[PDB]
Amino acid sequence: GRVTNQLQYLHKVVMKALWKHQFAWPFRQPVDAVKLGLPDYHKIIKQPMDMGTIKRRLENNYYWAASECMQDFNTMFTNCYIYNKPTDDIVLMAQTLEKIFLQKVASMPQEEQELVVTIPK
Ligand SMILES: CCOC(=O)Nc1cc(-c2ccc(C)c(NS(C)(=O)=O)c2)nn2c(C)nnc12
Repeated sequence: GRVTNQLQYLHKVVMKALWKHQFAWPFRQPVDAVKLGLPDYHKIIKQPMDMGTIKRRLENNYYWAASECMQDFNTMFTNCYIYNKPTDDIVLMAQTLEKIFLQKVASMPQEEQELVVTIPK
């Protein structure tokens, strides 16, 4: 992957705010369907995603484009809405985190630019 202004923003602004939020803990590592006794979790949720995975990917320059990281956040949130029941608190927690995600994304740099300057030519 690479380091861009938008990915750096997703790491140092967006993930920094979401990771430390009071509602973050169920999303900080993959859903552990075995420990949770949920044999249908991986039958219903075909692309699991969580903030621990996204954070490690940002730390390791896994992404080539901010849009890929944004889609991972979206998948994490949508997985939660799809698997759980409308009135569960976890849905409200996902919704609260997603609102912050969108609020912070609104101030992301407009043009995706590489931050690593290379020798000209
Ligand atoms: C009622 C049946 O539905 C569910 O249990 N739903 C979900 C449950 C939990 C969940 C609970 C308890 C614990 C201890 C954990 N820890 S973890 C991240 O290691 O697996 C997670 N996360 N979750 C996420 C995200 N999305 N849905 C759920």
